[PDB]
Amino acid sequence: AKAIRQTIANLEPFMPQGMKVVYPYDTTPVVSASIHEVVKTLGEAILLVF
Amino acid sequence: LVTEGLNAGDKIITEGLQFVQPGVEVKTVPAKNV
Repeated sequence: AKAIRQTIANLEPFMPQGMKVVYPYDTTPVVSASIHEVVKTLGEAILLVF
Repeated sequence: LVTEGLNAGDKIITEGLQFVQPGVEVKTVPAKNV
């Protein structure tokens, strides 16, 4: 998904005037927050059992 | 021969058409080709 963002951000100095590229639907932050909360609760669990 | 969208006294880019797009400040020089 970062590579798709990088491809569009490397292509954007060549589009015609008046054309934006928008990202309406994107299940990247769902996966990112859903694994980040697991990493946070792993750290909280080991520190808390300590 | 043009009819609309281009009146008298205008300027037209005719050489050096690779680092240009509509919406950027570009300097001027008279054209090399006739």
